Amino acid sequence: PLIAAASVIAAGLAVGLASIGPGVGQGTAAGQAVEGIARQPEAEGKIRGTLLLSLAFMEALTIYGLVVALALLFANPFV
Amino acid sequence: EGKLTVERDMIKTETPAFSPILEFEQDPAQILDALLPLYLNSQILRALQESL
Repeated sequence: PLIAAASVIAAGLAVGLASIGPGVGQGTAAGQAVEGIARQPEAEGKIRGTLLLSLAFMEALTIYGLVVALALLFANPFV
Repeated sequence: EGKLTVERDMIKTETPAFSPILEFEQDPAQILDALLPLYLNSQILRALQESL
């Protein structure tokens, strides 16, 4: 049925449109991160502790995206 | 030998060129516009001290 086709193209565009934000996010984050480690390497414990704490939220955004896109592709109520 | 006299010291101050990173909080222009009046004042006070 065409509903499964719509669900598939939906999941495709879903996981595609998901990570443009998170990509540039992790990018500028890590860029300023290493350029700050250049200024002060003696903070790297909580450097990582904050870096990972932001990258965890970005990866949370995009795993939300991917897992929803899979929920469409996998066992789904409307198909 | 015995008298009073002045003897110059042509001391050359070594300069550590830059700090390892050397961030700026200001722009490269504003810092010079705020620094060169300070060196002007220093040179004026030196030209009063050596004149005196």
